[PDB]
Amino acid sequence: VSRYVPDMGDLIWVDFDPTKAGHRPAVVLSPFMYNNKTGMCLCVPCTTQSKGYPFEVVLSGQERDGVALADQVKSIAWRARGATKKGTVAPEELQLIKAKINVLIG
Amino acid sequence: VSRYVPDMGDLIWVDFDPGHRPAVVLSPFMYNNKTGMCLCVPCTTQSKGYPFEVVLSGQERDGVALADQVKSIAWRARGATKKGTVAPEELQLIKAKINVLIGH
Repeated sequence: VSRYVPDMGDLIWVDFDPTKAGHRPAVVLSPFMYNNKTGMCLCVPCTTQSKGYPFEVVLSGQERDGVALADQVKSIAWRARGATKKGTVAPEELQLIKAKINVLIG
Repeated sequence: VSRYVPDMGDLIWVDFDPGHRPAVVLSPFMYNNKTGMCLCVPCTTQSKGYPFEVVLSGQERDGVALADQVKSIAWRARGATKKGTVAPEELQLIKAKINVLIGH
């Protein structure tokens, strides 16, 4: 058996805290090579409701949407937090998340 | 009295749980001020040769920023204080290494 290792663009389900909620969707930004070597990935958390916040990026589903919070970049231990794969975002969704991060940090 | 609010390039001392550590601020004052959050990368005193290290050179002591370990933190809630400021070239190298990881 080989462990699922997140690649860039994956939408994962990952525990964001042992003390409660114990999971949330996140969009992985870093590439497989890095994620596999380090056991870490850069990702942004997702929520279900959009508030019109400027750094929101809509994750568009067949019947229902989600929202990635592009300013809330997190470096996390995806292996230690039991990341599993929920799906994959569109190329343009990943691109927009990165473009918004770029607006914020030099 | 008014609170210190981090600007881009600031080296801050901030509680990292569960506690305090230095971090380099990457996001602009306006964002940090409006949100109470900032994007930063943690620092350590000892370089280990990790590929995403960026050496920070100071008057007395040195250390490294871990450029891959970008994180969004509640700086105001974690009691951030100012330790100093990184050189433009140091900030640029940190951003360059992030872009290698998370660039288009």
